[PDB]
Amino acid sequence: MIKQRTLKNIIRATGVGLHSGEKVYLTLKPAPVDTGIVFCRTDLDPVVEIPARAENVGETTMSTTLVKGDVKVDTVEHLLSAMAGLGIDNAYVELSASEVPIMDGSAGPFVFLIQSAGLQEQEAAKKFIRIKREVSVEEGDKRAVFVPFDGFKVSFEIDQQASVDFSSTSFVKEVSRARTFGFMRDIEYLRSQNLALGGSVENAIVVDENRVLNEDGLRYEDEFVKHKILDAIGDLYLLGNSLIGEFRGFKSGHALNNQLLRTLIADKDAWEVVTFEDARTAPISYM
Ligand SMILES: O=C(CC[C@H](NC(=O)c1ccc(C#Cc2ccccc2)cc1)C(=O)NO)NCCCO
Ligand SMILES: [Zn+2]
Ligand SMILES: [Zn+2]
Repeated sequence: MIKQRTLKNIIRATGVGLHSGEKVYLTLKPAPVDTGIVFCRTDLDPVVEIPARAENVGETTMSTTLVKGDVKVDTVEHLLSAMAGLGIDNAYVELSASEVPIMDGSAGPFVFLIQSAGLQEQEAAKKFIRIKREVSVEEGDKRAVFVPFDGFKVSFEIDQQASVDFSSTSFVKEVSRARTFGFMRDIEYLRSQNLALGGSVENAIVVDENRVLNEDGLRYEDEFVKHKILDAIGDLYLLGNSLIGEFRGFKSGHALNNQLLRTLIADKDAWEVVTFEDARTAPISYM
């Protein structure tokens, strides 16, 4: 069957939060069947543990932020995108500060870390959620939609357009390395308000409103929209189970992505859990 997956070994990384500029240790730990992804702030006294699910998303300014009371874990989207990408169902993530490290601005480092810990298949069927009926949410000129589709595909447009199928196209090769990005004008403002403190050309693409300022250039011709697809995959993983359907994003950010998840969850007629006792017949394959 398509089994649930966790990490083989504990693995650690160090980095800096994009927004906070704070040094943070990130420890990924194997977890048992039906755990999901749980975060653990190990700097707080007492430690605060926060499941990576839709209901725990509290703020959605420039990143997905998990909250419990007055305690936050923000910028979970790139790490969760890596998890989704490698099909990791269960893991503990222990963090020494409020923000996940930015690493190189992409999911690449996290993908490589997860693989370096080794994957461990677990003897329990992996539960997917099938989209049975179209579900969409909008607000102004933003739109977020799930459409039925026997597989998993993402199409996204921003202010430009990319479509990726995760049967034909490798998350690792074509999406994982896409770095976050910002406009100088924006970056200047955020720095003035004590934000983006961990930002640099080493973990973010910088453009004015003309050209890429990074000396070494782009990793993909359409890196910007590819990164937005990466973010949506991460935000969609807060569902807590892998999706069988097509997601269409039109200028959709963290807030509207979480709103789509909430609507889908509450609209039970639109979805159903399914497992695959035969990996050959399954619409989604992992490594
Ligand atoms: O939609 C987006 C991108 C999606 C977003 N990234 C961000 O917010 C984001 C914010 C700030 C930075 C920076 C910086 C820096 C670079 C060099 C020196 C000093 C500082 C990079 C990314 C993200 O990755 N969300 O998950 N708009 C660009 C935001 C600003 O125009
Ligand atoms: Zn964002
Ligand atoms: Zn991002």
